[PDB]
Amino acid sequence: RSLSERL
Amino acid sequence: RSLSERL
Amino acid sequence: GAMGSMERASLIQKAKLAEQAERYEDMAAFMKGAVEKGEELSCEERNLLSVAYKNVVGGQRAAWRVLSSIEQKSNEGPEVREYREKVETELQGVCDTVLGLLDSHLIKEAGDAESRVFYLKMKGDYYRYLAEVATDKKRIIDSARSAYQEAMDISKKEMPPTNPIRLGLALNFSVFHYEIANSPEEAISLAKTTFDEAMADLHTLSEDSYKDSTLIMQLLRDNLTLWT
Amino acid sequence: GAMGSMERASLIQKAKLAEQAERYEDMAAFMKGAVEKGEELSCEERNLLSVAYKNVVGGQRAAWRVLSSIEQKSNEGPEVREYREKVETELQGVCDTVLGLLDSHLIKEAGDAESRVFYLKMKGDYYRYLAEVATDKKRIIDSARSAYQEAMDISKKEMPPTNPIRLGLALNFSVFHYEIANSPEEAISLAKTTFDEAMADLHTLSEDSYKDSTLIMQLLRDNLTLWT
Ligand SMILES: COc1ccc(C(=O)NCCN)c2cc(C(=N)N)sc12
Ligand SMILES: COc1ccc(C(=O)NCCN)c2cc(C(=N)N)sc12
Ligand SMILES: [Ca+2]
Ligand SMILES: [Ca+2]
Ligand SMILES: [Ca+2]
Ligand SMILES: [Ca+2]
Ligand SMILES: [Cl-]
Ligand SMILES: [Cl-]
Ligand SMILES: [Cl-]
Ligand SMILES: [Cl-]
Ligand SMILES: [Cl-]
Ligand SMILES: [Cl-]
Ligand SMILES: [Mg+2]
Ligand SMILES: [Mg+2]
Repeated sequence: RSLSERL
Repeated sequence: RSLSERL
Repeated sequence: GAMGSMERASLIQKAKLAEQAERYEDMAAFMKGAVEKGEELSCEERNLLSVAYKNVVGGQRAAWRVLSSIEQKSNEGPEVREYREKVETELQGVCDTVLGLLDSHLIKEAGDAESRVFYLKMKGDYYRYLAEVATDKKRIIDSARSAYQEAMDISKKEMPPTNPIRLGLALNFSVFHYEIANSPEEAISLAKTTFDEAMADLHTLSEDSYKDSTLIMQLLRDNLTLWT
Repeated sequence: GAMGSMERASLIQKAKLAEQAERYEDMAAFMKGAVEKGEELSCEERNLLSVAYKNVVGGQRAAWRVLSSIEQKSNEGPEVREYREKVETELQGVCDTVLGLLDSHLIKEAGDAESRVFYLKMKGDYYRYLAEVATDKKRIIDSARSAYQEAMDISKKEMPPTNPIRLGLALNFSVFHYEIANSPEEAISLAKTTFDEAMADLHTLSEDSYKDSTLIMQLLRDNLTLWT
């Protein structure tokens, strides 16, 4: 799955 | 810390 | 609000403790209480809000994923559907709460680009989470798209290409294009243009800013590697 | 009970789904509902109960640990103490719920060694968790010790030395001696004697039983390595 902005 | 019975 | 009894500062202090303790539900309730005090949030306080709810919703998305996959294999008793629906309903409740906070009244009081882009990106993120689960779905997708687009226009006018909020916004908007909107080519084009413009702007950054920006640019590159 | 509306079998099925989804609070509530149906638990069902609450209480212990350490550094505002107290109160509530289930009425209906030793070990474990947090503490320790001792006497009469329940019981009883009862020599002696007697009994086991027993014996050895 595509990678999101991380925290 | 001491090791417990695992699940 | 449930946190009406506690000082604003004590809610923020306890939010940071809950983060250290990895108690992200507590953290979210604390930051929800801080928001409901009615004052705007500092940059640090905004990220605490995001970190808290992103962890809560993240566990919900991961669980919904497992159950939905189990449900779909059993379609190739009512228990799997019932419990998947329970987690789903619980996920939608968290998203509605966040969108509620943004709509009452964080966004309308956010005047600086840094804060306004942050809240509008967040609004796009949580409509995207609702979209992952919807079937209604067209309207939720449009709401996500609208919030993302508004945030993009402001960041392009008001932020340098290496701004972490602008990069994270572009990253998440491209994930929306690829995973939700069935626009993989739009996703790829946005990731490339975002990466390239930031590359050209790195020469302006300090050592620490350089690290912060390149860390997020790597995610853009990772996606492009998976997408092409 | 909150789960009075759902079939026993549906509660167990959803407990396994919650485990797959890593939703251990849901899992605990489901297994609590299954217990409250009033029927005894199968071996599988007992382990689902244990897995569910052990994960819930495990997250609470980890958080209490972080906050208590922060609290003690600040003693070498009231927020740290207040939130540590909240997590602590929440941890004690979970332990009381489990002990409540064991006392009403799992233990008194457990006639087989396999089930009775399991529930009495569990009772010792959750008084031990209360003890970690108590200051009252002497009585909680005695209750833990009493439950562990009763379970040990039965396992020695009724189980082979390599029985995983007997090994896990002995392991946890030795942790109690070392971490709670300030009896490190008793802890070491119990781990050695437990390990050695199981070693002599391995020749009786199948390939799969051999793996199950040696996996737990390794924990005994790891502790002995840390303790000596
Ligand atoms: C990039 O996002 C952040 C920016 C700044 C801070 C921060 O400490 N600011 C101090 C006053 N400006 C922060 C703290 C986080 C946390 N507790 N997980 S995230 C995050
Ligand atoms: C050693 O403990 C166990 C023994 C047996 C089972 C099991 O499947 N039994 C099927 C009928 N006897 C089990 C399942 C667990 C889980 N769902 N985490 S633990 C655990
Ligand atoms: Ca309110
Ligand atoms: Ca193409
Ligand atoms: Ca009841
Ligand atoms: Ca000695
Ligand atoms: Cl109110
Ligand atoms: Cl409330
Ligand atoms: Cl309200
Ligand atoms: Cl009742
Ligand atoms: Cl209840
Ligand atoms: Cl009740
Ligand atoms: Mg005040
Ligand atoms: Mg029935």
